[PDB]
Amino acid sequence: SCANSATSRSCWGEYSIDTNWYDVTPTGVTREYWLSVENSTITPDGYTRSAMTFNGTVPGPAIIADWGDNLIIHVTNNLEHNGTSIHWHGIRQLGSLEYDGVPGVTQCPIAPGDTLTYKFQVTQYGTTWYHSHFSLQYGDGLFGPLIINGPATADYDEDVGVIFLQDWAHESVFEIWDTARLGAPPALENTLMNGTNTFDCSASTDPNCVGGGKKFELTFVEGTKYRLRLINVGIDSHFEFAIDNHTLTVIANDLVPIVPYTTDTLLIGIGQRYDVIVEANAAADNYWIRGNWGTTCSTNNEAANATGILRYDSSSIANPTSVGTTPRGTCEDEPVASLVPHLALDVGGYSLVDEQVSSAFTNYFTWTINSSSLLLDWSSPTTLKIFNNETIFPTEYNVVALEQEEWVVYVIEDLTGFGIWHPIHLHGHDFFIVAQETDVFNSDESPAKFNLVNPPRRDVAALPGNGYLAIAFKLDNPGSWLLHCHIAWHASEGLAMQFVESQSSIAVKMTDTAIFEDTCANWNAYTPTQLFAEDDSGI
Ligand SMILES: *[C@@H]1O[C@H](CO)[C@@H](O[C@@H]2O[C@H](CO)[C@@H](O[C@@H]3O[C@H](CO[C@H]4O[C@H](CO[C@H]5O[C@H](CO)[C@@H](O)[C@H](O)[C@@H]5O[C@H]5O[C@H](CO)[C@@H](O)[C@H](O)[C@@H]5O)[C@@H](O)[C@H](O)[C@@H]4O)[C@@H](O)[C@H](O)[C@@H]3O)[C@H](O)[C@H]2NC(C)=O)[C@H](O)[C@H]1NC(C)=O
Ligand SMILES: *[C@@H]1O[C@H](CO)[C@@H](O[C@@H]2O[C@H](CO)[C@@H](O[C@@H]3O[C@H](CO)[C@@H](O)[C@H](O)[C@@H]3O)[C@H](O)[C@H]2NC(C)=O)[C@H](O)[C@H]1NC(C)=O
Ligand SMILES: *[C@@H]1O[C@H](CO)[C@@H](O)[C@H](O)[C@H]1NC(C)=O
Ligand SMILES: *[C@@H]1O[C@H](CO)[C@@H](O)[C@H](O)[C@H]1NC(C)=O
Ligand SMILES: *[C@@H]1O[C@H](CO)[C@@H](O)[C@H](O)[C@H]1NC(C)=O
Ligand SMILES: *[C@@H]1O[C@H](CO)[C@@H](O)[C@H](O)[C@H]1NC(C)=O
Ligand SMILES: *[C@@H]1O[C@H](CO)[C@@H](O)[C@H](O)[C@H]1NC(C)=O
Ligand SMILES: *[C@H]1O[C@H](CO)[C@@H](O)[C@H](O)[C@@H]1O
Ligand SMILES: [Cu+2]
Ligand SMILES: [Cu+2]
Ligand SMILES: [Cu+2]
Repeated sequence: SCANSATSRSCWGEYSIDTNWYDVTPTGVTREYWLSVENSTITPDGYTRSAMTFNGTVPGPAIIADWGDNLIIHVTNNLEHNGTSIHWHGIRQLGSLEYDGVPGVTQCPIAPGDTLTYKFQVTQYGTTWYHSHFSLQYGDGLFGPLIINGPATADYDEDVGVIFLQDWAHESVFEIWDTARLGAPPALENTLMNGTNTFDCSASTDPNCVGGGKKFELTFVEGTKYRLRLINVGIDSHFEFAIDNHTLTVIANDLVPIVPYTTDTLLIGIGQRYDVIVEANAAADNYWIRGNWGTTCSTNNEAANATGILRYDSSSIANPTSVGTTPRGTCEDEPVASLVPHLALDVGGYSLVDEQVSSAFTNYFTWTINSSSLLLDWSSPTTLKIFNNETIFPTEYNVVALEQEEWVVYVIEDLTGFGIWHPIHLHGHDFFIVAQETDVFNSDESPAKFNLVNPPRRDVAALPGNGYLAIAFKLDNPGSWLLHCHIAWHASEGLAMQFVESQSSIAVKMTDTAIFEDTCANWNAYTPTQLFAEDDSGI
């Protein structure tokens, strides 16, 4: 045993960075939270607008726990005109499928005025976030940080916490979805760094453009090592995070600690997390913090202003004049060779499932996976179907059945022709990136080039534009697991499928069945007279 400290971050008592957290979990304590999903008004960047929030702030409240703790999170929907459903990003939910928070898959939506208590253990440590998985709501601010303390692969002195990177509209995403769904994501009006940015309201006629937005600011004390927890939570944003004249030591990706590597800039797709350690070893000055919005990935009206300020002297009010590192300027992820899990694991014998992304136009632009666009019924989520002993699901549920070759390699191909790098998120599992390739998948040749020996391992990874992503995971978590592009427009357009894994091995407590039933009962009481019907894929 050793205690975690600034000079022994690898330690976690009897556990450590070498503990297999897929197999072993510390005993912790029960932590209880009450969250209210609210319809709010905020001014994050000098522009006043509506938001959908947890507890009236963007980001929502931090949920901070220790590895092994049991979370009880009472979520009350205080919106009037939407259901909601809260997902705990990257959280494995082993034995707690029904609290994954995917409406249409693991639950019915929480109706206005209802409460759903999510219960789960955190059997993972690091940086993640929680967010609505109900339509585009997280675009309107319905997300917050979820930090699980545990060991780390490099030493550091202070944890500064999360820095959210996002696009930010000056109106509700729900006002622009009808335009967006014609096929083209709109250029949004601004970006936020940890919930703030400047915006020039000086020439504006819009009463809501009140001005006074401020750059995100981060203060460093010289010689101190800081852990920063980077999350891209935009609707349709790509970042290449950098701090001028500072080196990032990358120590985790998503909820998987990695062998540390140094980089000047850090490519981050939507829903991806990185933990980096930054040593405040520069000349004391103000330095630009650069989101480096990927303009080739998607449009924004104020791409150049996706920045913040690092100060070594907090009393400085000067803008930085530092010179940035030339960004790679791509929509890629970090290179696979750089992302080596500290806890080394290999992909065993597998069955290969191949799926192909294309697009179509029905009522509006849709993405398809083997010709089918995901469209879920919020009143008949996949788990309800499973509880009713159904093994054949609607075509548009895009179900792939997995049954145990205890591993699956899932290859998703971009046949769309658009060359977009789609951040693909898999629920219920960390996956192994056996291939992430900019080329055409050849079912006879490509598999022999898969890396099965400790490849990158995480829960969000890019489908390369016009290429393929081959992700492996073990049949170790019975349930119904959504996989989707995390570009909110694309998710809403049906770029998604789901794995019904080991169906007959799913076990739910009567307590949790009653709860699920009750949520669906309340949802069904709501829908007859709702102001708004489902008008997207449901996820
Ligand atoms: C980007 O922007 C975000 C702001 O949006 C910034 O987030 C900040 O991130 C930092 C670092 O990650 C956080 O600092 C840490 O905060 C920890 C918690 O601090 C607070 O809560 C403590 C616990 O309070 C509960 O427990 C005690 C018993 O121990 C009770 O007395 C108390 O009533 C609470 O009980 C309730 O909750 C527990 C579950 O949590 C239940 O089980 C109970 O039944 C009950 O319902 C409290 O003692 C303390 O005084 C604080 O209120 C702290 O442990 C840690 O050491 C550190 O301070 C910030 O909290 C976070 N700020 C926000 C607003 O989220 C972020 O830093 C920024 N990034 C950058 C780079 O600037
Ligand atoms: C959840 O709640 C939001 C309200 O916060 C609903 O948003 C509304 O969505 C409708 C249907 O897309 C929007 O109507 C469209 O608006 C634009 C407005 O300029 C117009 O071009 C279109 O022809 C159409 O009328 C409406 O703007 C929007 N309302 C707000 C306040 O944003 C959303 O539908 C709800 N979804 C669910 C599933 O309950
Ligand atoms: C969030 O807001 C709700 C409703 O006011 C309140 O009951 C709950 O205690 C709040 N939770 C936090 C974490 O502030
Ligand atoms: C949020 O409140 C606004 C303003 O009252 C209203 O237009 C909107 O429908 C509400 N949205 C939801 C999802 O309840
Ligand atoms: C945005 O950046 C441009 C330079 O890229 C700068 O000239 C302009 O004043 C900035 N706007 C805001 C609101 O900070
Ligand atoms: C999807 O279609 C491709 C091309 O026809 C086929 O090879 C693949 O097996 C299909 N996948 C599934 C799960 O049906
Ligand atoms: C589903 O099958 C199980 C196992 O045979 C049975 O116990 C249960 O009653 C069935 N569920 C429904 C909804 O009929
Ligand atoms: C991560 O590591 C790989 C392999 O060394 C490099 O190629 C990459 O540039 C980054 O440093
Ligand atoms: Cu997510
Ligand atoms: Cu996409
Ligand atoms: Cu998801």
